[PDB]
Amino acid sequence: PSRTALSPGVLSPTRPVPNWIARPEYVGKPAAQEGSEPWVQTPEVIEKMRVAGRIAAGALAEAGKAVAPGVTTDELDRIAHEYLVDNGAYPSTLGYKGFPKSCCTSLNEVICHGIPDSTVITDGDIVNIDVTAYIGGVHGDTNATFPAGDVADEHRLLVDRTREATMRAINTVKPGRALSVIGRVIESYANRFGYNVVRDFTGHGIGTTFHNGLVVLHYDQPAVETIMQPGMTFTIEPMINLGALDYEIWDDGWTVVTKDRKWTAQFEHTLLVTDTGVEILTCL
Ligand SMILES: O=C(O)c1ccc(-c2ccccc2Cl)o1
Ligand SMILES: O=C(O)c1ccc(-c2ccccc2Cl)o1
Ligand SMILES: [Mn+2]
Ligand SMILES: [Mn+2]
Repeated sequence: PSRTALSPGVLSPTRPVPNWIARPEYVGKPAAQEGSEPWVQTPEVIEKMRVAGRIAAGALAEAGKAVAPGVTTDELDRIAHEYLVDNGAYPSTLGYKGFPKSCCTSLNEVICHGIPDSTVITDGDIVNIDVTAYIGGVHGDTNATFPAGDVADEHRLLVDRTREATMRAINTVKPGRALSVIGRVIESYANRFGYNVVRDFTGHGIGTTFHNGLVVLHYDQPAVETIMQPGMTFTIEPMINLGALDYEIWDDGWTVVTKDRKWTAQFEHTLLVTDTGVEILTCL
């Protein structure tokens, strides 16, 4: 057997960031200034996104190394937060639309936007950690689902196959191809196993802003005409459900859970379209 349905815990105090680490403009505001930015980035922007992406990838891998039964999701946030701040990066989620922590930690039936807190990870859990770094005036965004202890076969396979769906979609990225191929490839692969790809959350353009108005769907919709062009930067980040897509949001206003409490998994990279293919910006 795996654990029972989760419930919310208590948050630790807000974690401080030294003042010399520049804040994104939305910290201390209720909304963000984003959604109308260009989709192709300039070379200077891309070079700063490589640095933000590598720092985000390091924070994700250090917090993912700590996933084990007995560890709290708050402890993963401490690790991610400190890694970012020691690298002179601001954690982009902290204060984004009022989100209270430096990463999102989404176990088991939590689709996304789980809030690090007193929740204890236990054997059989799958733990998505999602971290974004703002440094050099740009963002870098990555997430991965990590197993805790011995995970049941149905949940292990969901994680491995989500990871594979994400990588197969990244390996389609090429100038001249339709953006819609990413969702065609993810949903065709998911559907081989009878999984359902979440539709109401998507990937996005990213650059000087977190969510720049470019939308990357992870389901099949070939009517989108957007073409991948050199210098475009965006995420591929499918959330894949064992059960139905219906979902609810907890009273905290953030945590998104499957209504049937069946488990879900997600992986994410920030990508650059190159002249030949793709470059993953969120690698170690
Ligand atoms: O794009 C992401 O990878 C992501 C993870 C969390 C969020 C997010 C979206 C909307 C409101 C707040 C938050 Cl933290 O966005
Ligand atoms: O373990 C690996 O080698 C592997 C393949 C894909 C990923 C991964 C890591 C971080 C975020 C996204 C993805 Cl797809 O990690
Ligand atoms: Mn993310
Ligand atoms: Mn993202």
